[PDB]
Amino acid sequence: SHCQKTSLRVNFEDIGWDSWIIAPKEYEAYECKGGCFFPLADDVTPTKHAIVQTLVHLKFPTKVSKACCVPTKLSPISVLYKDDMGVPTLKYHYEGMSVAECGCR
Amino acid sequence: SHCQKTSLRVNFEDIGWDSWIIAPKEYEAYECKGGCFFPLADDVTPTKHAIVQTLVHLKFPTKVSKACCVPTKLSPISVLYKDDMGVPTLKYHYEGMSVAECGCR
Ligand SMILES: [Cl-]
Ligand SMILES: [Cl-]
Ligand SMILES: [Cl-]
Ligand SMILES: [Cl-]
Ligand SMILES: [Cl-]
Ligand SMILES: [Cl-]
Ligand SMILES: [Cl-]
Ligand SMILES: [Cl-]
Ligand SMILES: [Cl-]
Ligand SMILES: [Cl-]
Ligand code: NA
Ligand code: NA
Repeated sequence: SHCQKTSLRVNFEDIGWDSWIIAPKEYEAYECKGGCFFPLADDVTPTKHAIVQTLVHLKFPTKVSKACCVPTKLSPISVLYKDDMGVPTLKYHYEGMSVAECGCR
Repeated sequence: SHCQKTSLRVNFEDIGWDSWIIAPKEYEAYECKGGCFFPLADDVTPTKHAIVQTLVHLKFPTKVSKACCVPTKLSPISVLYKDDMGVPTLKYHYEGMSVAECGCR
């Protein structure tokens, strides 16, 4: 239905990061999934440009794409990584790794 | 090619806003168009979650969508609008109406 946060468990080996991220093996990154269509749910905050673009898409669907459901706020995680020197070091707040909020943009 | 700002001229009559926005008739809203794929251009700032999701999409294309090219910063415009009382009033900075920057999210 509407744009919302859903589960996405990410494995660092599968994306080629295990050479440098020791632990954890996986983490919950989440993803934003769903449509950007009218009517909109009242528990989410849209931008005016996303509203305008969605309306323009309705009138000219071949020429203008619809707004996209994307992460609008991100949260950090902690990773145990391999530094340039190669020693296991803790990165306490590795920013931007997990979805906090979703929204149409 | 890559995610970038392109022209999108929006007509308020075409989107049903002319009942309340008197002037201007049209304005340059811009849109964000292009792909979110590796390698990425060095004149843009990606988020870690968008990078991770794009990598996961490559490994599992049917299960996880790619990051989306969206506006990451918006600019205001000035509109002459019809207030509840119905008198033409200037809104000097109507926020969020035009694309300032694009990015993969
Ligand atoms: Cl609505
Ligand atoms: Cl939204
Ligand atoms: Cl806005
Ligand atoms: Cl803490
Ligand atoms: Cl930290
Ligand atoms: Cl790259
Ligand atoms: Cl980007
Ligand atoms: Cl980030
Ligand atoms: Cl000014
Ligand atoms: Cl204002
Ligand atoms: Na069309
Ligand atoms: Na797949």
